[PDB]
Amino acid sequence: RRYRWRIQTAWDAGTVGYSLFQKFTERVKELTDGQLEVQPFPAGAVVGTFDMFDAVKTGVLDGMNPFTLYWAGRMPVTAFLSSYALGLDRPDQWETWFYSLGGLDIARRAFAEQGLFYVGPVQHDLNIIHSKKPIRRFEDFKGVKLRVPGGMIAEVFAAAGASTVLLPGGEVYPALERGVIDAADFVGPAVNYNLGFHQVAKYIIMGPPETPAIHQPVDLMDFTINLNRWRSLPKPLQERFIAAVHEYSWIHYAGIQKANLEAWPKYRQAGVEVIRLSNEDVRKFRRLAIPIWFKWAKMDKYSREAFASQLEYMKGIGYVTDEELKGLSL
Amino acid sequence: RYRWRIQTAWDAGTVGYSLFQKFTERVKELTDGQLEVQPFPAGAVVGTFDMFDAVKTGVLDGMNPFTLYWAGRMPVTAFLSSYALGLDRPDQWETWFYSLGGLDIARRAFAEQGLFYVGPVQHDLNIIHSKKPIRRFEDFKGVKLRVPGGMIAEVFAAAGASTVLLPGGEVYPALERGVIDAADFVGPAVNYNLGFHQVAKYIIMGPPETPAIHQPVDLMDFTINLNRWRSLPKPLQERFIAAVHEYSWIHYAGIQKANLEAWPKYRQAGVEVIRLSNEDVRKFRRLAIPIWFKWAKMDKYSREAFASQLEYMKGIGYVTDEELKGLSL
Repeated sequence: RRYRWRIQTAWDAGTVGYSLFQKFTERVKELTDGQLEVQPFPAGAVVGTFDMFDAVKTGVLDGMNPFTLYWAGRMPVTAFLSSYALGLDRPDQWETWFYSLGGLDIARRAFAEQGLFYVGPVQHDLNIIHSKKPIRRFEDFKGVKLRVPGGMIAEVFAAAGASTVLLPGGEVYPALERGVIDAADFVGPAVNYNLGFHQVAKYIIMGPPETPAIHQPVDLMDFTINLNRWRSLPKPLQERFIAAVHEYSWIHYAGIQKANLEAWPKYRQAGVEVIRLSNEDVRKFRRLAIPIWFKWAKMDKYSREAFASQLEYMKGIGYVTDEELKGLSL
Repeated sequence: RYRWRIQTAWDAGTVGYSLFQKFTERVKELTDGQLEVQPFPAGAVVGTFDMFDAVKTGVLDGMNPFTLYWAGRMPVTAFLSSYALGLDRPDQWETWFYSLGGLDIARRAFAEQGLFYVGPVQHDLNIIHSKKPIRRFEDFKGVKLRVPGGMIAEVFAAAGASTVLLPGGEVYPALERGVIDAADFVGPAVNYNLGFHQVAKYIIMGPPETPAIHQPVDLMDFTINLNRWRSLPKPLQERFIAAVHEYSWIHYAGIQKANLEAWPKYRQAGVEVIRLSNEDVRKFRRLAIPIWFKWAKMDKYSREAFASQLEYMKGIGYVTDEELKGLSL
């Protein structure tokens, strides 16, 4: 017997990401001998990106491939299921936390309460900022109307004085063009180029070579399926799909990084200047970020569990010192 | 319906072998029992360094080795695992293999050997265990050091050490009997499983900025006898490829968890962790770069692999034209 699932991705049509996602659906058919077929839908095709969560919960969609932290406002734990400012910043660290330090189970338990089955994370990229204004130091963020993905990311930029705005990636170009926003933090170089941000913003803002991405060094996506639809899939196919997503996580990551390398030369020719903030700017953001980690971690039991296990890991690899944590607890 | 005997480079009792044993159960699950792999720890069927020939001839259906062990016979394999001061993050090697053309190069080079290179298996960086303190670059001179040969051994030889090749299972007695002064094997957890802390009270690592100078990404892989592979139906071939890719990271994560738990054990065993300086790293760097090119030029496959990696490294700022002055592959 054959099963058919409709799954919408956060990737807009015409992006390297959507192409990768399409390819994934044929890999799934191959790995299941045609027994599990996924019909891909680009961002907005069935429901607005920010409403996918509820659309999957109710079953209009069988599943989704979102940027996990989009649900931070309704599920605090999701702010910890993707990178946050100055925390773990390498793909391998997130892989370790999810797959051996207990992250996958925390995520699954939190989503299960929502009637969703969190399959696993999908590696992706660090994020960059596109700005119409040259933001060369920490102090230049004050007063900047900045599109960000809400949650803890938005809070850190707000603490730096920015006026944060929540908008889907597909609405960023017109917002910049119309002056609704001055800058935008969406994804990496290749996809941002696909969407044309270089045409409406001549500056790319990045951290120092030591800390390239201050805010989102590991911007994870994932695959989350309606729980009822998941439970109806035979276990053999469930296990195959889990493996398929884990393989895709890195095939996706690899494809994005390839496109990114090819994108930098393009920005140069577009007349875009890549601006690098300093290590001092990183220290100013760090002082604001750590307290915010704790504020978000204490929201519920899931956010507490995710953050506590990530904090112990960070202590283990020298990413945080006891001194910096003075007065902070869960 | 299909049963394969596969031997790993991991010794029984190590964290690595437990992960590998678990992988065989996952494979059975992913193929509904149609493909069953019988796991064998290091040395069970044949000696670790003899796996290459065992699989080629079919004595073994496959193997899970540290890829650079074949550097002597296949120069390209020195480039299918990390080398001194090159790409040093798991994600970079993953990108190189899966989107920058590395997997195809590996498969073509192994097919000529009658072997099917499934894919790389992520693992860890490696550390050094020493009986005497090695606190600076200059202290490597005269050290009898166990290393995995190939390019890794040459860089250490260039630094004045006397390198020796021994499978991980022979390191403990060699250290205890004075045959070697130090040994680079794998990460902290497995080295602890092997008991190195009982015979050497120092661990030598690079600075925080470069913790692993010679082997930051010590990749393993799965390689199957070519005829055995071609005899396996396409659907199952594909499922095994996905199984190994999933395993790559489950294995990596398992090793990293064990490593975090190992550092406290070394402290309790009275072992001192020594960190070399940024200057020591620069000194090794001057030696390593020229060696990369020496090995790169050996054949069509090593030339293709390094050319690709060098372009990647220049793309991400890992090498400067200044450092490459007078060097061409």
